[PDB]
Amino acid sequence: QALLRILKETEFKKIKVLGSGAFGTVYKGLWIPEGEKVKIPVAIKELREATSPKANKEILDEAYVMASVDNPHVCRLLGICLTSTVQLIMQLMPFGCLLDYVREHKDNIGSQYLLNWCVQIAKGMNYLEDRRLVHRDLAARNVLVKTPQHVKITDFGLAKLLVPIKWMALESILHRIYTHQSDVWSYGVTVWELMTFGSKPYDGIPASEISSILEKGERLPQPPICTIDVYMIMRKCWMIDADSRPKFRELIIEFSKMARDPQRYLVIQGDERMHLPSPTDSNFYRALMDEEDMD
Amino acid sequence: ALLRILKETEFKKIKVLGSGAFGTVYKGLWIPEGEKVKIPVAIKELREATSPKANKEILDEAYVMASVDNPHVCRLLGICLTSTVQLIMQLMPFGCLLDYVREHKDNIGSQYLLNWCVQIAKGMNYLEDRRLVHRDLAARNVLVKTPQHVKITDFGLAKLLGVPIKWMALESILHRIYTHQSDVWSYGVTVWELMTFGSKPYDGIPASEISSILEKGERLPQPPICTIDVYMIMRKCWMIDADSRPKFRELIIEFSKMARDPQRYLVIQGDERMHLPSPTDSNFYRALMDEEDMDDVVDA
Ligand SMILES: Nc1ncnc2c1ncn2[C@@H]1O[C@H](COP(=O)(O)OP(=O)(O)NP(=O)(O)O)[C@@H](O)[C@H]1O
Ligand SMILES: Nc1ncnc2c1ncn2[C@@H]1O[C@H](COP(=O)(O)OP(=O)(O)NP(=O)(O)O)[C@@H](O)[C@H]1O
Ligand SMILES: O=C1c2ccccc2Nc2ccc(F)cc2N1Cc1ccccc1
Ligand SMILES: O=C1c2ccccc2Nc2ccc(F)cc2N1Cc1ccccc1
Ligand SMILES: [Mg+2]
Ligand SMILES: [Mg+2]
Repeated sequence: QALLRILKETEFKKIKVLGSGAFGTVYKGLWIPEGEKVKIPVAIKELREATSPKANKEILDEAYVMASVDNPHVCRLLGICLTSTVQLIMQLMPFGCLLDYVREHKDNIGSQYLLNWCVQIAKGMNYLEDRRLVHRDLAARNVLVKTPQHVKITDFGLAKLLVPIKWMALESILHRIYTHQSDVWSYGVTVWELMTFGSKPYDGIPASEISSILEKGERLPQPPICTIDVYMIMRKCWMIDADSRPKFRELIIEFSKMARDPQRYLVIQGDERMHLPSPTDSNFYRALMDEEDMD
Repeated sequence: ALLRILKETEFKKIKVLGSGAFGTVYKGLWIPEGEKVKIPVAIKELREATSPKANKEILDEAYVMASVDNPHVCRLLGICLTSTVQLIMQLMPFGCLLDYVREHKDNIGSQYLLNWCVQIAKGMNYLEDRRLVHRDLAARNVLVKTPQHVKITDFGLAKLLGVPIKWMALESILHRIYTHQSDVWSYGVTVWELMTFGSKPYDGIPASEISSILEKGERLPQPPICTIDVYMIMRKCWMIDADSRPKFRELIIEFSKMARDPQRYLVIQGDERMHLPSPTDSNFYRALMDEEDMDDVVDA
């Protein structure tokens, strides 16, 4: 509705490449409101290839859906520009994606942060399930860091408009089946990424051979910091039978309980020197970079 | 809790935005320790106060400014007392409302002007609830977060440290009395600034002559776009009897009433296309730079 803004190409500018994925390239950009002098930082995603205006109508229809999400842990699509190559606008996250964040702060991340991130990602996916929106490309690279205390899911629904083998449920690899329960499989891999501080899953195994090892019962290994309870949640996300996997609602509760006693469920060297920010640092971050309400 | 104490090594001044009577404001960057991000901030290096102040006294006063909670009042965010007194607040890329109205002279619709009057009155009424006297209210001390959302700034600076004769109530000029009712006078001048698109009040008249012309009953003239209804509000703000002036609570009500029929109370050429932004453009502004939501815009 009024949730998605249609932008003129003349009101924004690319200033820096942030990266590229399977579906396009993301830029740091500036929005210049017409008739104003200000330059507002934004993220711009230029799709991999140019689309006909017939295809644009379909891109537009789904863009309205993605612009309609309202949840503190889900990124909302903000605008679109229907140039020959479609350009999409969302809020710029200066901290980048959670995968890069955990790699940059490897070891230096306390159990309180890791478990809270699992809670927040589960909340965002539970919301998407409520909307009947299947992500299809959940991974640590598609969780953005708004502040170190507040992460948000991005890039949902993109994959079905326009293949991350090592994050997909077996049935998605074999039969192109994508459901909320196959998203749960990808959730488990995302948690594994966090708990290993950004390790590549199935490192050294060709993607063409992942489905065979999954059929034989092979799974991602137990991260060194994960207790039996944390790793069992992850293993349950990877059950062959999709209906045997946990619900995102169940995951919220499980990780919330664990986050109330983090040192019991993650064993991290020097965890006693790491910290969840002080109310002083929490208020400062919010006023500067995060004024949306959240738990 | 509310006021962050900063190390000088976690922020840097980048550019002067301007200076007033109380210090210099910079566009700056906050660099969280152990992080790689650089977050734009506003940094104000205060000049020296005319009275001696201990570090604790400065901190105690800063905490009061950090404790305000209202959508139309800027909150002090951080402080660094090593070098000079340096304060950190949110950077407003649109700048102050005075510069904004001058920059969009004759291009501003009645809904914007009247809603700004509502929002400033709301912020001042909150400050009055907290017993905080501004002493330096003016269009330059209303900041634009978005064109739809303005916020009062720089309250309390004048009493912490050491000029704005043309914005001060008569009792402030003559006897240095500063109250919430003298703030109402300055509010009246601020409204006059907006309605004249940023004209200098008493232009070409020395400040030494302001009290004389006020005592003789002369006031700032009626802005061309103002109906008498709006101009009467300004005149009431400038009554010699301080207790006779409107209360900020009354100003909220009156200007909110006018904003429900904006073209009835302001006469602006081409006013019909200068409406408040569409729900599409409001959501875009809010998501990008104003997640505080509460624009507080009463609409025709
Ligand atoms: N809103 C954003 N703010 C800041 N950085 C972003 C934003 N969106 C994406 N990025 C980054 O831009 C780069 C490109 O992301 P993207 O194009 O989605 O590829 P990807 O997420 O790594 N792989 P995939 O999404 O599965 O195709 C990544 O480094 C992201 O972390
Ligand atoms: N938070 C802010 N974000 C952006 N610009 C700001 C901010 N605070 C102040 N400024 C601007 O920085 C300049 C310096 O402001 P300031 O030092 O308060 O002088 P002044 O407000 O014009 N006069 P006065 O406050 O009465 O002494 C002005 O151009 C302001 O508009
Ligand atoms: O590409 C997309 C995107 C495009 C079309 C349909 C769904 C999509 N999924 C999505 C969901 C929420 C969000 F907030 C951003 C996206 N994005 C990523 C994006 C968009 C603009 C700028 C940078 C990145
Ligand atoms: O100086 C001050 C300020 C300093 C001391 C006491 C009161 C003060 N009043 C005030 C109130 C709210 C606000 F949000 C900012 C201020 N400011 C202005 C400022 C601070 C940091 C950077 C730029 C400008
Ligand atoms: Mg992505
Ligand atoms: Mg000022």
